[PDB]
Amino acid sequence: ARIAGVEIPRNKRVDVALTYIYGIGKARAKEALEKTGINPATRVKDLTEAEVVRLREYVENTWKLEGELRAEVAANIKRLMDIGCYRGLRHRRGLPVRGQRTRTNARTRKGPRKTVAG
Amino acid sequence: GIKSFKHKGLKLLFEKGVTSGVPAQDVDRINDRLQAIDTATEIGELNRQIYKLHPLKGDREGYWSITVRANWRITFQFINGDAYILNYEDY
Amino acid sequence: ARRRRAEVRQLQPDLVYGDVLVTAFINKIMRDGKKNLAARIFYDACKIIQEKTGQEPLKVFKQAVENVKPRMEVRSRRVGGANYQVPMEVSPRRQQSLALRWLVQAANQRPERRAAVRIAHELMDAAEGKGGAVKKKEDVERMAEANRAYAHYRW
Amino acid sequence: ARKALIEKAKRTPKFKVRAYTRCVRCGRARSVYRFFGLCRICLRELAHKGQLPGVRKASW
Amino acid sequence: GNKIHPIGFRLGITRDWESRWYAGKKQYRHLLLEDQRIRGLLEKELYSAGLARVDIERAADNVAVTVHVAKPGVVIGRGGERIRVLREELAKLTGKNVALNVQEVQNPNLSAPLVAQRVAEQIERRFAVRRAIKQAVQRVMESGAKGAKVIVSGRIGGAEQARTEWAAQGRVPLHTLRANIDYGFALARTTYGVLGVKAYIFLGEV
Amino acid sequence: GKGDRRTRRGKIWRGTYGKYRPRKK
RNA sequence: CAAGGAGGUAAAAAUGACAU
RNA sequence: CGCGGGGUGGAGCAGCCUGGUAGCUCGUCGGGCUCAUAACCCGAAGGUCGUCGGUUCAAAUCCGGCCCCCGCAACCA
RNA sequence: CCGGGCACUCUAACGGGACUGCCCGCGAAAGCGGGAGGAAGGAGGGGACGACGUCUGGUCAGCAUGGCCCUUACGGCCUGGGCGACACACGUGCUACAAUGCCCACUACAAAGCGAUGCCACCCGGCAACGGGGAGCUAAUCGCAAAAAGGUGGGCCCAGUUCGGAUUGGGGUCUGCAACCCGACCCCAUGAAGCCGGAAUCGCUAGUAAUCGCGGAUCAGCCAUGCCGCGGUGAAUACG
Ligand SMILES: [Mg+2]
Ligand SMILES: [Mg+2]
Ligand SMILES: [Mg+2]
Ligand SMILES: [Mg+2]
Ligand SMILES: [Mg+2]
Ligand SMILES: [Mg+2]
Ligand SMILES: [Mg+2]
Ligand SMILES: [Mg+2]
Ligand SMILES: [Mg+2]
Ligand SMILES: [Mg+2]
Ligand SMILES: [Mg+2]
Ligand SMILES: [Mg+2]
Ligand SMILES: [Mg+2]
Ligand SMILES: [Mg+2]
Ligand SMILES: [Zn+2]
Repeated sequence: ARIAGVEIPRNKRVDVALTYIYGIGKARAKEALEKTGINPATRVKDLTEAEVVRLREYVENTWKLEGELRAEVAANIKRLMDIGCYRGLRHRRGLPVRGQRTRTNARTRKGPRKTVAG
Repeated sequence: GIKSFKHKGLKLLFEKGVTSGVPAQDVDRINDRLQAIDTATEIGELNRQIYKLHPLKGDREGYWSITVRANWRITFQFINGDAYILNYEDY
Repeated sequence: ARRRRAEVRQLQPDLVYGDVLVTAFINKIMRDGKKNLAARIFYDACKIIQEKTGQEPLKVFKQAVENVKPRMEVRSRRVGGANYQVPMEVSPRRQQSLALRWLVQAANQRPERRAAVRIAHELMDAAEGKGGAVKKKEDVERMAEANRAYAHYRW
Repeated sequence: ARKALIEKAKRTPKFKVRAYTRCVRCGRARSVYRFFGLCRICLRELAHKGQLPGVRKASW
Repeated sequence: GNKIHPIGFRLGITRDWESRWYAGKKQYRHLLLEDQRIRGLLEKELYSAGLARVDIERAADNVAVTVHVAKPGVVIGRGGERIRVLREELAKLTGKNVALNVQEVQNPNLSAPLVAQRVAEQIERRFAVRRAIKQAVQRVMESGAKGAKVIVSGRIGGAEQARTEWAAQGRVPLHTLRANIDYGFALARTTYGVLGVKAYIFLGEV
Repeated sequence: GKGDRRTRRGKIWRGTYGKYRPRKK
């Protein structure tokens, strides 16, 4: 069911199916279905349409999620555009933000190795 | 022209005149050698008898070695009128 | 230089069976030193044997080992920078070890989901002479078969 | 910087976190045991001397 | 080479301590520093006595200090000085019961610290070291010893080349625990550097 | 998941406690 | 029982370093 | 200056004729092996196809103009 | 827990206990093989212990020290920066790629050590880190700690997935004068690479390898996945 921006997860437990949304994770998941009052271990296969409506209405509202909060997150990094701080430059150069070790490692932001040789 | 240092003491003696990285009695010695390696336009100029010049062998191939005093050497790579990796080391 | 001929290690007999063999098999099942999980899996699979066949697992397991026994194996030896492969006989100690090892390995090679059903099935297949371990056994005997040429180098 | 540096180690004023341990027999700042007030080097010396009450070789 | 200090190697069985007091934390550190400063202050103005040991015992403000010496010539009869303010100058940073005793080490030729110290004096007298070693060993061996061994290392007789002079008569088993082996050491200060003298003295045990 | 800060197992490994591993009872 | 006199002989594997 | 052939990674060579894929050995760069160097093993990168135009949907390739390189020819007086 | 008792367990202090002494066989002897003998054996299992010497090994940055040099400075104080930099290369590791596995709940079983300028029971606020209280403990008394792998129950169902946790946004806490450069945790959201590793290369022969957690030093805090220890479960194989 097209809950937020997504619909994908069929026969696979609503507490888990919920996770498949940028903004839900695991904590907001069971938090949303206990506050909406729905059984977590259900089929996800389009069960009681009412439960699905209530779920959708609560989840999609309340807190920001999916493409909207991706925009906000990207905009929070755009904050350090202008004449920003040190943390912005780390987002500029493509290097780790939290001042860690970059002599080795840091491949998750630098990307795969390039090898200079000399 | 000297272009890069590997030894910090050597680096400081030639750049700032900081002598506290080398032996005190080898200050003048090391200086005249470095200036010679700086002025040298080819390895053939670093050939005075008092230098005992020679290229190194094995893994140190591509390097050269003039003699300061006793068992002490200034090693470097000379290429296209310039020396690189100026080191001060045991024989 | 093996001054001592390294005496054969002896085991503790299991529960309910008294085997001088089953525990050796449970040991191969054992990973990270968890004999509890290891023994459980085997006895679990023993319960599984009872279902698909009306046979006592003490024979099903016994015969399976007997069918996955290498009569002769290939041995790489001397002269020519160790160039030859003399087909040697296999000691009862080594047939023992290879049988159980190949069983467990082939068992975890199977596409099944639970460790017990893999063990049970691989044992039933091996008892018949069908298991992937039996493949391994028959394969090792092919190698030993093709090298009868310089077998007379022996030793 | 060694003599004026074993001065500060006992001087200990100005912010409580700027104060640090320091071997007394030597002037070592590293591996200084709080129990003896000595570096691992000095401690070994005196332990072999016998000048360390109760301190004895460990074999087990 | 690499060999463990034959004193520390015993400590428990054979060869007892040299500073025998008990304390828990918050006290050990302070009392050990004071203890060591006593050893440091004594060694200075008491070297002419040549002290084999400096035993120390405590019992809450009691601080007993036993100074072993070959010849206690620097004590000189009660109020003849060399003890009065001398054993009283300790309590200028202590203020506790400065009970200073003096022992008479009978044979100095059987006291390892004294042997090595006599040798180290001779190095600074510009003596021939190899001959000095030989004599000192025999001198120790002459006074009833079961085994002896003296070692001077480095810069022997000046001359640019660190050497190591070696001599040892009788029996010196360092590996054995029931050993009763006395170990001494001394720094010889020379106008050309510093060299160390080891001295091993051995007697029976069981 | 010895390195995940959202498990009783990762909280053990890290040492610290929390929501995913309460200080007993 | 204890050996002398006879004959087939390893491979594919090179180099050397920085004052006496 | 008269004919014929040729310019393609750092080196030497294919691929052109039957337009749409540029491939080979060496070298270079990374990693192994060894105390170390060579040899050896694993793994990479690297080419405006001489140049200026033309044809074509598309040019290393087909057509012209120059520019070098190599080879033949230059005889009868 | 009390009365009372201390024979069991434990605590730590000295002792007893095998020396192939006893039997068979081999041998000239040393010794070897085998057997009842007992908890134990033919150095029982581990430590501490490292010959003469070798490497012009290491170490003047722990310390001592010869010689050279520096002295309105090569010394001294301070604030700030830096040792944490990153196109890359190597070592030692930690965490994984999952179902003999992961998550949640319940429920057991250790040793060795550390603490009243601290360890902090039990309550109270808090999703939690943690904060307020506040008892006991100069500690085989009180506290750090519930050991964890295990067991029971339940849920995922093999798909980069409830595997995996990197990276990044946001919100907090604690130490600290202060954590931007550079601290550790906590909570929400992101959820990357990895589906088991080329040429090569390492460790271990019995409580061992493998796997699991615990303690301590340094320490205001901590970049510790390190080092030094503790015990839990516990293989495989050795022809040669
Ligand atoms: Mg950094
Ligand atoms: Mg310190
Ligand atoms: Mg050659
Ligand atoms: Mg290469
Ligand atoms: Mg090579
Ligand atoms: Mg004519
Ligand atoms: Mg003609
Ligand atoms: Mg011994
Ligand atoms: Mg040297
Ligand atoms: Mg010094
Ligand atoms: Mg560093
Ligand atoms: Mg992928
Ligand atoms: Mg998979
Ligand atoms: Mg071994
Ligand atoms: Zn010190």
